[PDB]
Amino acid sequence: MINILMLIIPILLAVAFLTLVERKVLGYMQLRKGPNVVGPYGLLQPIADAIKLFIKEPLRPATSSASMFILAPIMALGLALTMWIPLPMPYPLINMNLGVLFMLAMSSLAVYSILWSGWASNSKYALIGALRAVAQTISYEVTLAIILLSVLLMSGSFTLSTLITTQEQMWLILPAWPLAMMWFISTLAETNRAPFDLTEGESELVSGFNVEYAAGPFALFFMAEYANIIMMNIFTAILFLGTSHNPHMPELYTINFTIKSLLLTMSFLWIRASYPRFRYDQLMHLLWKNFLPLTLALCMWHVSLPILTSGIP
Amino acid sequence: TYKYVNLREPSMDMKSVTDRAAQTLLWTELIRGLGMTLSYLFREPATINYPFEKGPLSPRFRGEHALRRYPSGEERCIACKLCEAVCPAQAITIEAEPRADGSRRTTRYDIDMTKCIYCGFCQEACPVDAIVEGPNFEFSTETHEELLYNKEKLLNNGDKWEAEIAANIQADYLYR
Amino acid sequence: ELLQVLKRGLQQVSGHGGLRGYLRVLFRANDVRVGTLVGEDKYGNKYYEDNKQFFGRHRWVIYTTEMNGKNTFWDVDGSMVPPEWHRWLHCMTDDPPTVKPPTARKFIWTNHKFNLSGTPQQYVPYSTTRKKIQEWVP
Amino acid sequence: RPTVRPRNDVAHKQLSAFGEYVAEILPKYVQQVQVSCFNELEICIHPDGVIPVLTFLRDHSNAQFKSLADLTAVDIPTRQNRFEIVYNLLSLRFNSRIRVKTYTDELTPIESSVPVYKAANWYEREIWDMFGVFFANHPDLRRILTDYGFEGHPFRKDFPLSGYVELRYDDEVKRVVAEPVELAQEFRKFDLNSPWEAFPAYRQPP
Amino acid sequence: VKPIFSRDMNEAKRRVRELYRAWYREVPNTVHLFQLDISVKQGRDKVREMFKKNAHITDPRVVDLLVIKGKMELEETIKVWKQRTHVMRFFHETEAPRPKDFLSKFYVGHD
Amino acid sequence: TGLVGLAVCETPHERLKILYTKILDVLGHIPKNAAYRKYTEQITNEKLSMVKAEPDVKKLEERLQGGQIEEVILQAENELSLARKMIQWKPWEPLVEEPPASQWKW
Amino acid sequence: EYVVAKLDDLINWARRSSLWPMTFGLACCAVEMMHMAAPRYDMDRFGVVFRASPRQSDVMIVAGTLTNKMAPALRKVYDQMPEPRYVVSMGSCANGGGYYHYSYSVVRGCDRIVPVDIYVPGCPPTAEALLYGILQLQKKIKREKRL
Amino acid sequence: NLMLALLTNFTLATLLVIIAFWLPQLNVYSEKTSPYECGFDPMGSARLPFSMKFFLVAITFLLFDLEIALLLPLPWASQTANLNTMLTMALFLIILLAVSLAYEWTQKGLE
Amino acid sequence: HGVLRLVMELSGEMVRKCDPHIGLLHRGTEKLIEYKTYLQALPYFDRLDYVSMMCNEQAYSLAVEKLLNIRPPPRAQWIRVLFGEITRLLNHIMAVTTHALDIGAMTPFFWMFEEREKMFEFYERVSGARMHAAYVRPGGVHQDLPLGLMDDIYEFSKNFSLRIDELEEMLTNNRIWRNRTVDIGIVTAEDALNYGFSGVMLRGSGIQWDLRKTQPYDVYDQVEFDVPIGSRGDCYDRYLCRVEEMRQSIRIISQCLNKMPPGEIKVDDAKVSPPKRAEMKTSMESLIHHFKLYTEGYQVPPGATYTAIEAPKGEFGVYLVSDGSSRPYRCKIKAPGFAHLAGLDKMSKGHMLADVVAIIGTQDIVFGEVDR
Ligand SMILES: NC(=O)c1ccc[n+]([C@@H]2O[C@H](COP(=O)([O-])OP(=O)(O)OC[C@H]3O[C@@H](n4cnc5c(N)ncnc54)[C@H](OP(=O)(O)O)[C@@H]3O)[C@@H](O)[C@H]2O)c1
Ligand code: SF4
Ligand code: SF4
Ligand code: SF4
Repeated sequence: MINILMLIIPILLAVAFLTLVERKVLGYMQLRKGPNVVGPYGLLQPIADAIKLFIKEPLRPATSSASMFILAPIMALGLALTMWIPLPMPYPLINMNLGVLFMLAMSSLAVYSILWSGWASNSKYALIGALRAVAQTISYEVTLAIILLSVLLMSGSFTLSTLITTQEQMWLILPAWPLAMMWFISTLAETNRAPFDLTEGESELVSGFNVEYAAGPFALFFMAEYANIIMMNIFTAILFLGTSHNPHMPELYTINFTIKSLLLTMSFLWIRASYPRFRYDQLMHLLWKNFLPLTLALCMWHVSLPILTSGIP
Repeated sequence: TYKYVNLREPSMDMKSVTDRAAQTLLWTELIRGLGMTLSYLFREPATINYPFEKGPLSPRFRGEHALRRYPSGEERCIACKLCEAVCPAQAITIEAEPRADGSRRTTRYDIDMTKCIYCGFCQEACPVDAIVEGPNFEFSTETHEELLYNKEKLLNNGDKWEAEIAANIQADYLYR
Repeated sequence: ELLQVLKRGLQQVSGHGGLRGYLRVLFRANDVRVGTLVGEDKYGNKYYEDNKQFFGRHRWVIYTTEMNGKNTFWDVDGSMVPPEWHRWLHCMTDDPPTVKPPTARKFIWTNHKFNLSGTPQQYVPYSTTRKKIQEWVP
Repeated sequence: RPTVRPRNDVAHKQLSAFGEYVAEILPKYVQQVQVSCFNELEICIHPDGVIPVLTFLRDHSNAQFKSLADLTAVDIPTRQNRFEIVYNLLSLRFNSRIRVKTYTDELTPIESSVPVYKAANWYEREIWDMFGVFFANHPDLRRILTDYGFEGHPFRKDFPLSGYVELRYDDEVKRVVAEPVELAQEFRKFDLNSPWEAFPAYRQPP
Repeated sequence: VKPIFSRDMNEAKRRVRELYRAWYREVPNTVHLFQLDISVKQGRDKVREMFKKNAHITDPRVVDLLVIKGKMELEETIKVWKQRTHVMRFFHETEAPRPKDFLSKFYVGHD
Repeated sequence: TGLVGLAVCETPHERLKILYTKILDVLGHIPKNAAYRKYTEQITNEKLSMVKAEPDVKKLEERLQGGQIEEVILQAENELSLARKMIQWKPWEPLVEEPPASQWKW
Repeated sequence: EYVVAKLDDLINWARRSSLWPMTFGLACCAVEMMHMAAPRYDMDRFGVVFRASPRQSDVMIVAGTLTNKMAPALRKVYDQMPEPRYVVSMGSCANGGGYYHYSYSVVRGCDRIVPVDIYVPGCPPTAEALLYGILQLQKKIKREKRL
Repeated sequence: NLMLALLTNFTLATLLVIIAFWLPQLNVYSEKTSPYECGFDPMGSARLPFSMKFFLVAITFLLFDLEIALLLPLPWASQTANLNTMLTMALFLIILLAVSLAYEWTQKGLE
Repeated sequence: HGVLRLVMELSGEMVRKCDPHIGLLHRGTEKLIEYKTYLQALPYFDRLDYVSMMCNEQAYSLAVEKLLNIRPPPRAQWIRVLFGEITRLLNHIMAVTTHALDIGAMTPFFWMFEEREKMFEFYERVSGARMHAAYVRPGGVHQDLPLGLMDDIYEFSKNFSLRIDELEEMLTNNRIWRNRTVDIGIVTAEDALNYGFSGVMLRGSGIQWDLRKTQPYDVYDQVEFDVPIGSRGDCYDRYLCRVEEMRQSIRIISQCLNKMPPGEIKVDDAKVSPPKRAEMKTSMESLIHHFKLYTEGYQVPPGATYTAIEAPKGEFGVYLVSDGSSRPYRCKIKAPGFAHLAGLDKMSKGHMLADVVAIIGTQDIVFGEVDR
């Protein structure tokens, strides 16, 4: 097998080259110059951080825990980078018997990275950032499965290969008009660089899964946390975008698929700079109280539609 | 005068209620807020990179201390203990002895950078205009000993900044 | 509108240097810009000016390679440029070698020195007074 | 006068009526000395009852001050009685400023202003820290502007400006930061005092 | 009867005793909860020498003022506040000079 | 209608008249020769006559308050508490306490 | 011989490339420390990225006055830093009290608590002068590990 | 192979930890602290319950997650079975979930 | 915002009792000024606060002006308001930018700091220092306005009107702020008056009171002032009033630009204010008074005085006690920092950890205030 090794090393570079965009686009959004000194346009700085944070930075926590803690950055990468495997792409690595089920299960398993980092420090200061990270993720897992079901019943089955073929004339944004707007919010269930987000950034509280971790484990967390942002951006570009298929020419698909994802890649960092944090209590009131009755009403609506007019795979 | 922050409900009936409900149901005004930083991305940044470009300043500016001298040699400082008394940090120290024969100008002259809040007080209090503040920025040391100025000497080595000082003081006499 | 924007970038690279000159203003220099130059400076500073761009900006200026004895082209600091900081770059409008005359004193240092910081021949503290004298005779 | 005088006195006659109004009540328990100069009023109060004076000026119909915003204390060793707690008061409906003072040595406990004013307790903590004046029936007397293991009171004129314990080295001990080292850099004691009195009328007979 | 302070001359003696009991129970608690530092046995002797220096008893005003001051510096661990092993350490560790000899102090040249 | 403060301006007239009539009786218990009774009464009697003359107009609120009736009611609500405290602690009637040491000049 | 000597400079190039500061909100110096993030005089991804947390950062900037109440606090933060660490004491308060110095509470010069590598003398530390505090830092990192 | 695909990603991830574990080493002093992030000594030593606040909302998720799993047949089951018989039953589970959330509106909790 | 210990007592996650063990930044300005002269003690007031520069010393110099009973020159009075309103452009920006940064907003901090760095150019051109300058003195104003400022202030204010309203289209109209900051720490009763916040809070919600209209300092009531007063004591209305202060601040600056009498910068008395450089070199009396305004400087008339000028955060209650000598023995700067931190016992009752952060920003407890 060569394909897996050709989907980790160039992918870790994409999370590395993200650091440019994380302060270049975000910089111009705030009217400030980002990467400039290090490279021609600061292009040598993202690869410099790998030399900076791993080879020279040494920390291990004080009071600590036993085997757990250092188990958590292994759980961070080894569950978020595996998410690249079930992706349909032009051609998938081992096409699943049911596609999106593996995508939804491993995403919830990726939440454990911020959960086990609560017991990284035995001291109570770190676990407050963990307990906040529970509720900021636990509620949004409800709608994430429901809004999927309304799209999946509209087009094909759980298999991700069928989701490419179903969009031949028009996108799925237009039939699922309120549901597409939900997937700019529901995608930010995992601790991502955003305005909605979770307990990961500083601002008000101490940094979750970062105050306990070093540099080396803490550096490994960013290579997983920012990796999930690309993952949700690609996953939205499958469920809601498509444009064309073309099995004969893979070259025409690969260029067209990347532009659609890159426009969404900018959009989350667009969200991050623009708006403040939603608060621990009031994020639980955005969904559950307000958005859950809306999504279920649309779920009720999407059950009737294949019966009203023929729509069965 | 009263400006009033309270709007007292903008919505009333039919047309005024539905548009206020439309922005809360979906987004609209958040997309309007999204477009606010869109134009901010389009306009050029007002950024200055230091190793090549330099920032704006003023003709009268205070940095690192340097004492001046007359056009035909001689120390301009007369030794008063004046600037010592004005100094709120008491960073400047002065002790004086007669210079061989005739002239009586300084022996000990230390200005500690461990203190000094940069007032321009000693620049203003000096009757002979000895300490004239130049537009200095570059000062970085390994130890405190290297940081604090010795008996004149390094302060006398302000000759490399005295060419700018002579241009700056031309804006000082008959003030601005 | 679009054709003039691409032509402006190509003319900037063609004007300043060429092929090897453009790479020196990209790898070593942070921002690349071409315009008017003052020219005359001690050691070998370029000193460029007369550019619109933005408020409180007077072109690239650029630092010289090996000013006194540092022997560095990649490393540059604010130690560069002679007694001329009060004009062109900041405060004054008149150019230091073109219009504004430097005042002669025959006491000021002829050769400009860079700050050593970590390097030998740097700043030092020294005693001043001879203090109370003590004497003992056999 | 064009630049000589700051402001002409016109409201001073109306402000002098306040100095008579409180004095018309005439308590030896409260009043004592009333001083009024430069558009302001100053009253000093007998130590035995301070709380009944603080309930006055607040609520009262003729003088509705209520807000007892600023709370200072004077350090002076000239008198037989040392410290002097000074209250600064402001009215929002009436628009006037009045001053309340205490005269006692106040090394012995003094009455608290916590039942009258809600923010005064934080200012009361400042006085106990800097001077050493205890307030009777005070809820939670915590240290604010002093170190956790600080001896004495850091503001008193009786002890030096540099302090007894001030210098903190890391030295040979791995984590414990030192305290007992007492030497510091020399503060130049200016012995300057100009001959001839600058002002008339301020001179007192021996 | 001015000023009250807190208690009478005889009652002030038992107010210090009440303060002593609360602080005597805290020296085993300031090792396990805080830091190892020195010792439990040596810690108790450090308490006893502090009260011996303050022992005079002549006015009720002086004694009662020491109680309120004692209900802050020794209350620093009662409700559990941060000292960071730098505070609460009363005895000097890095200070080693204890010379009381006309012969000892004069050789070092002082005063 | 809404008041500026947290206390809501409730539509109640003669409510202000109750509290001012209550405090007049409290003053005539212990102090009579003292000036505290004689000086507070003339302010209250002048204020009570203004309420009787004006029929629920904003001009009645503009008479020595100018922040509606709700702000004036707060001064009357705490008036009973201060009058009872003045009667409890003897200071207005009695004057016999000691004076401080002769020193004032700085 | 030559590969070994250049590899040590490659590790030192990473510290020459980027260093993350600590947001010590200690005094007025911290306001000018916020001006490093301000666009006009920027080190934002020029070599400085603000993130806080003493465990992740490489450089801590002591931005103002330190007292006896703060001496135990700052000391263990420096101990919470990874072993390749640099301290930049910026301002006259950081160098030995702006005024103060002869005061009771203020600890003199930071060096009594935590050792300093680069000194910035400026009270209102002008952002122009502040830029040396990071540029000279990168220049001071020359050689590490010979054997 | 699914097993060979998952293990190769997992083994490469744990190997990167070892690189950051063994290379940087010089000194390990008694310098690392329990709380970090803000500084000072930890007032809350070890572990203490805290709890509450979100106790009702968290419990309801465990109850709701089972129903969404029972909603997963919808796109995959409706292929062979009769639609008219399913329509009454498929909506039935979604209707009752809105009824349970309607009972959640009458006092939601402390959250 | 650093140096605010805030030891929390939580029954779960919400706050029951909040006791801030503050005063960690106690630099000890009180005892330190006692050994300094009035001219020597001047720049301490600037280095008290971190945001306000010309609003500080303003309270201090006026206290010396009330002690000596000597009026500043009419030109200097108009510069003091022009720079008194220019500090409000710095303070109320930090009351928004760092406050939004405390919540989680990244944009607005860098939206206004480019403006703020342009704002310090006005400080640099008027006095040799960047931030804190001994520009405001008991002799009115130290130095004249240069010719390259009045053209710059007018050019800056003309472009500022659109720049401030860009924050409202970004922050106020959004659902996020109207969801979060609304209904946090609603204190407007007689208890709010029993804490005494002076500037904002009471001004921000409830009582229609300000010193700007009631108690004039240096040529006031002549300049048209607009005071924003809200309805509810919540964090959102306490934020809106500060933004409405910023939109109604340019009116004061524009009126200060139009109304300028050409004349004197310092007072004619050489006993209080130092003479000109050309003046001292020729005439005798000027140089001796220049010599004597240092060492033992001003010579203050004895008597206790208390002055307060409305800060953008609250009030500077400077209380100077005077002797025969030119050393002021003890003074207390009664900044609102002590008043705002005292309110946290009531503000944090029944609130989460995340919005306690928002309380600090809306109160704007810049810890430079907390010293005396
Ligand atoms: N085991 C014990 O604790 C013990 C027991 C009994 C007696 N002692 C005595 O106490 C002393 C303890 O010292 P230590 O072992 O703690 O010192 P150390 O840790 O070995 O430190 C010595 C330092 O000197 C430098 N150095 C020494 N020799 C050098 C050379 N030939 N070339 C270049 N640099 C050199 C090293 O620098 P680089 O690292 O840069 O090379 C090193 O940092 C010993 O000398 C021993 O005689 C120790
Ligand atoms: S610097 Fe000026 S004031 Fe100071 S001693 Fe020298 S001549 Fe006198
Ligand atoms: S600028 Fe101020 S602190 Fe510095 S030496 Fe001069 S008088 Fe002293
Ligand atoms: S050095 Fe100056 S600017 Fe910096 S904290 Fe001290 S007083 Fe403030």
